Amino acid sequence: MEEPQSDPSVEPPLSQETFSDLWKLLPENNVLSPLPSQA
Amino acid sequence: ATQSPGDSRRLSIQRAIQSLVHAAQCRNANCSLPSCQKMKRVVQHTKGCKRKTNGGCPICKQLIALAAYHAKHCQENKCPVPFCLNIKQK
Repeated sequence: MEEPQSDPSVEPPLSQETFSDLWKLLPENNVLSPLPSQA
Repeated sequence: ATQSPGDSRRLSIQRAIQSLVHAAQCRNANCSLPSCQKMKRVVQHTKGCKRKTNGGCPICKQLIALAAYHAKHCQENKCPVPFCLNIKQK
């Protein structure tokens, strides 16, 4: 509304739109803690 | 001509899906797709945390939603996908 126009829907795709969050929003050094034959 | 960010967003999740669906289905461990290893890192981590699995992490919150769209379209309970089981099995 300031001038650029609606930004919530207009997010310049950087190719890593989702990826970005995937590995960069890790609460802490990913945990590999394997689970016992659950499946 | 419809192509737009909306399509980029759809393509964004498609790539994430390609790795999430593949990484969540190809539990090889030695996956040769850097995207997979990194996604496993994400999935393998997602469960490692119980608070995160509840949506605590934007990663889980967003992944759960992404999973929601996929688990919805997929009328079949894939099986390896944790969330699908949590939504379709429960």
